Amino acid sequence: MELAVIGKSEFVTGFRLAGISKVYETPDIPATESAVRSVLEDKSVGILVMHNDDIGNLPEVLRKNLNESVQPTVVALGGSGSGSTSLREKIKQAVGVDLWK
Repeated sequence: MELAVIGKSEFVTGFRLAGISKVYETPDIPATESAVRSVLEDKSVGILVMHNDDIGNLPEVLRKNLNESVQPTVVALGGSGSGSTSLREKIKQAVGVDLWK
């Protein structure tokens, strides 16, 4: 298997040293499509790894599409990491309105 990564430039410069890790650089959200063209075929070659720091830009666009097209191993970095959530509640009694309705 090969090593495919999609992040910044400085990222590829680090791995390029050992030559044992192919990393890309997608500074712009639109330019990302460029690297995706080479990944569409290099996705089933080994392990893939991207950075949500650029992918997140396309939620309902990418995150949504890949959500079901996540065939290969797209290791996305970031996105969640370590955060929290929330909750809610109702009144219940409100249902009484459905009685008169």
